[PDB]
Amino acid sequence: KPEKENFEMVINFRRVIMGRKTTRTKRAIKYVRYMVKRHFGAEKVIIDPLLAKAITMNGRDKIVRRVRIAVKRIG
Amino acid sequence: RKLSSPRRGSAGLRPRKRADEILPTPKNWPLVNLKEPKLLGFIGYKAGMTHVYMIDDKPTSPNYGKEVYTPVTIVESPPILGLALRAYHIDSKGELSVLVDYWANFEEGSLKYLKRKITSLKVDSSKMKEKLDLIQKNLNNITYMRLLVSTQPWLVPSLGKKRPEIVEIQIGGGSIQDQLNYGLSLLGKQIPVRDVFREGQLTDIIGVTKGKGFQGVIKRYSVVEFPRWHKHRKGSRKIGARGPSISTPSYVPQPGQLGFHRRTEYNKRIIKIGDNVNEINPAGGIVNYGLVKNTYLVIEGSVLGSRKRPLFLRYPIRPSWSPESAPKITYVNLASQQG
Amino acid sequence: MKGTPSFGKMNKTPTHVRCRRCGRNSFNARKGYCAACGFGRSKKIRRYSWQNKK
Amino acid sequence: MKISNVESKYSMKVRGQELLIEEARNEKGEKIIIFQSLTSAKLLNNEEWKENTTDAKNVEKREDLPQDVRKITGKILSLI
RNA sequence: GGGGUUGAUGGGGUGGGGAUGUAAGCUCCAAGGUUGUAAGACCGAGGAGUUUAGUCCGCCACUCCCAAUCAGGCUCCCCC
RNA sequence: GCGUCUGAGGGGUAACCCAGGCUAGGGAACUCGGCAAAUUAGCCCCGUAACUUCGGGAGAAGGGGUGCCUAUCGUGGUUUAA
RNA sequence: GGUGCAGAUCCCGGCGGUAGUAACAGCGAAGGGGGGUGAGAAUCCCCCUCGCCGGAAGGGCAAGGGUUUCCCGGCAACGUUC
RNA sequence: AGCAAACUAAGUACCGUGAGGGAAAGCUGAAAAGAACCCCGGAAGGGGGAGUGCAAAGAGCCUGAAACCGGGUGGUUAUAC
Repeated sequence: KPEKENFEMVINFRRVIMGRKTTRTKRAIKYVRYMVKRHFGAEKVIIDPLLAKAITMNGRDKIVRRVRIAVKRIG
Repeated sequence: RKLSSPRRGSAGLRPRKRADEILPTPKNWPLVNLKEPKLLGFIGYKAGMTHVYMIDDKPTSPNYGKEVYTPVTIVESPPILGLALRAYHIDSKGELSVLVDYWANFEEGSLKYLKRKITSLKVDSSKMKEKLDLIQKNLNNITYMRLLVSTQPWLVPSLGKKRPEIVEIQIGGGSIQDQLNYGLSLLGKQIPVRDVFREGQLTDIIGVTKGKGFQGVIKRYSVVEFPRWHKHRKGSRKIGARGPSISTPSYVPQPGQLGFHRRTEYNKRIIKIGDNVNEINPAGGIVNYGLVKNTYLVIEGSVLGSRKRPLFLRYPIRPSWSPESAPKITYVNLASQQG
Repeated sequence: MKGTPSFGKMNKTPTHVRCRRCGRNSFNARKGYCAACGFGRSKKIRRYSWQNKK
Repeated sequence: MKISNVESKYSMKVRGQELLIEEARNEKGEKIIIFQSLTSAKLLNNEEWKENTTDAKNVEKREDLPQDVRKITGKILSLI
């Protein structure tokens, strides 16, 4: 049985930046789906807007280098 | 009217293609030069570089007997673990193929490091006896005698790898019978660079240069930007014509891969073989490499290739001058490569 | 300009409109005449020896 | 570092939007805030999940929030 | 080219070494002024301490906390 | 009012092209040609040649000040208003 | 006897290759998350947020088109994708 | 081809501000007997199976060539026209 954790994880938005300015914010949240499956076996990723919102207090091209996340990954 | 101009780009190295084995190999060897059995090169790694202060040793130097400043490259020298002995002879058709090999790690070497990359021998038929005396039977009719050795990068955390390379080195010395016995001893043990080298020697470099990806002709062969107006008109980064006619669209600058090549280097004289890591380690961890924690080779000038590449070394093929040992130093830069 | 814009100004009224006689939108208001139905200066119907190729 | 257990949960009503707040400490024991504002979310296979809210207490005035919680909310509450 | 639980490959964390140039708030001073009987408290562009700070670092080491799994394919049994 | 000037997603993003930004040092040697590109530029005050059709030339030329704040003061308008 | 064809840069109809190639960039817009509908959703709908325009992409008015207006139901093409 | 015109409208759609120019397009068998009915898909004279009928080339319906492309039959290839 998968560990139904109430876990908190720290992400590093290193790889996403340094490439195309015009794409970051989308790749940002798309990157979010990457580790979440990898570190939690996620079948489908449901993100509240706010925890997604803070990545873009910026619109297009400015993004915080890291952020904290909490997951109630139900079945 | 068709002024003089050297042919630009370098026609000497066509074709320009990328090597097929990350660790190259020499194709010749400098003569033994009237001496006793020992090896003629070494393996290592490109860790980093700095600048050093020394008294000039060149007796004919214009800077003789003074402190001058010179960039210097560091080469961590992990111990080498030999594998086997290879027999080369004038075979049928008068060629120099491998007569036979001589492997032995069942007597010593319970190391799975080799196993990571080769599913090597089992103890079932470790009967090299009939192989070894074959050399003895084929004694006096042998020409060359190399050596199978492997690197031990697992003793270097800087390179995060655990399956090693096994490569070759030809050994010259006194009589042939001596050389085989000399090699026979070296099997199954560990060998420092000091077992082959000493300070103040010359050394040769064959390796793989810093890769760069597909390149532009401007960069590949240093072709010239068209003057002024083309910085505004129709295109700038290309050659105009591509030959007088289809009569050999020739060796002319055309795009392609640059870097990661098998290349050459001449006239490299070592500086120091130290053993205190604190004497050489710069500030804050050497850039992109880590913290050297084995014996290291202090080589001046520039050494081709990217950081974290194995490098195979060699005695001078056409040495310019015979060097004496120990060009003593006066300063080592521990300052951060950053900043 | 001689190219497309020459076609630009072409939204105004047709210089030939529905003449009441021949059902052809070919009444030149500007000339006070139809060049198709002949109404305007001929009592007779406009007809020619060369309505077609012979 | 893993979250051990939850102790704090309030309810706040901002810009015509529901809002929950969660507080808990990890096994390293550092107190870190948890923002979560949605009650419905499509289950995979294949239903709807209702976020439970029975035990949450209702906050209606700003300073009623714990002081440390309040003094960090400013950088975020602007862009709800 | 590496790594893949027999692990330091990438994130986290801690230190290491760097770039900018000293975070907010607090206090003190402030060219004058606002008051206020006075006492006092109030505004103020700014200076100082609070502080080689705070933010950040496609660099390094230590640390198994998280992640290298599940899965699919192709194929050899020639030799006894 | 719009996310319809109506195709989109991946990526450490090679060359190259078109749009740009910036380049030490020399500063027209490039070049048919300083083409391009650059430099100046708002405003107030001071100050302004030869020549001439006496009207200009003439923002000729050139020089100086320009922020923020704490105060002020003057002038004028305006409200039934010398 | 309109009479036997390979062409006449023949005519007409069908289909080749270059080939799933060019293009679907360039004139300063840009979306993201959650939910709904429906077989099918980057493209449609609901919510929130965000960016852009903002002497015009806003507002009101012609000649012209002639139902291009609105309601209801649909998607084979028609829409540069769906 | 036969006058442009044999067809749901032909001087018709349409190209032109205009005098004007000017198209394309036939065949289900005799009788629709147009596949009831059962399974897939949402649907499509779509699939499958059954049925009508001498015959289904059954709506895109007489016969049905090549240029074409696909499956297969028979040979046959990476030292070479």
